Amino acid sequence: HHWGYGKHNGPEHWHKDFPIAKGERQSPVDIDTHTAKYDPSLKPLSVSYDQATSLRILNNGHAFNVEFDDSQDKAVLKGGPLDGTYRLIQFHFHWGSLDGQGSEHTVDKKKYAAELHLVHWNTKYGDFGKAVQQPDGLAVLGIFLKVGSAKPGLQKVVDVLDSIKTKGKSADFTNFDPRGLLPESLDYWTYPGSLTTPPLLECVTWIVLKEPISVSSEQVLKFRKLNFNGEGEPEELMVDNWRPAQPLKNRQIKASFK
Ligand SMILES: NS(=O)(=O)c1ccc2c(c1)S(=O)(=O)NC2=O
Ligand SMILES: [Zn+2]
Repeated sequence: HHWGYGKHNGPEHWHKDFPIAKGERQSPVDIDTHTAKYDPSLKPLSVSYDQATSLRILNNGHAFNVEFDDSQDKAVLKGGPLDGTYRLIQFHFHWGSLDGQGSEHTVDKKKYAAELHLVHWNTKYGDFGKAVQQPDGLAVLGIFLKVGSAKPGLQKVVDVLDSIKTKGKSADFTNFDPRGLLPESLDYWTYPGSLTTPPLLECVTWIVLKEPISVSSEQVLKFRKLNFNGEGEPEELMVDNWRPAQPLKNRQIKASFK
């Protein structure tokens, strides 16, 4: 009886195995744009993905991850609310069964069709494993996806999904450039939070971009063909793999723009 997104193992059940689910800095959260405040202390955000080297794509039964080689300082995120350098290790998405839902964070309660998470770990901790034991160990760059024109840069990901349909399947995925998934503007909201799936660790500095990228109905439809189940098992379409907004509690969301 593993955690998941269904009626009997979904988000409302996670707290039993992971009590931190009811913690003080859980994610995602609704971003109230009127309550968010411009923060002058935020430094310019730097997203340097020029030397990023992707390696493989994997269906882990919850979503699909595009993993990168993070043994050298290559694809890094810095600036903004961050102290130091954070290294890109993987990116994945959360999406819905319909275009009207799918994102984890919401903006004034608005849900987007999907949300892209580019996960980075703080290099001061030596490796990802040590980073997830720290309160400032991770930084996740979140980008909303809305349905409209296709995103050319996402098609290569869309086309390889047929090869990793079920849980446990992976495929070589080299030379993918994540710069093709970024919107024009880097304006963002930031707050301290957690991983949005078990183990729900509170080690994340969230940086959520205000400008969403547009993807086509056809591209998101292909996300919905993936399976939560493993090969040979009853088919459970991989849809609505998102966690709803959690209590903001004692936190303030800061904006990088006026
Ligand atoms: N959805 S997310 O908060 O980016 C996230 C959720 C789970 C995990 C991550 C990110 S991780 O740091 O790559 N390892 C995980 O288990
Ligand atoms: Zn995620």
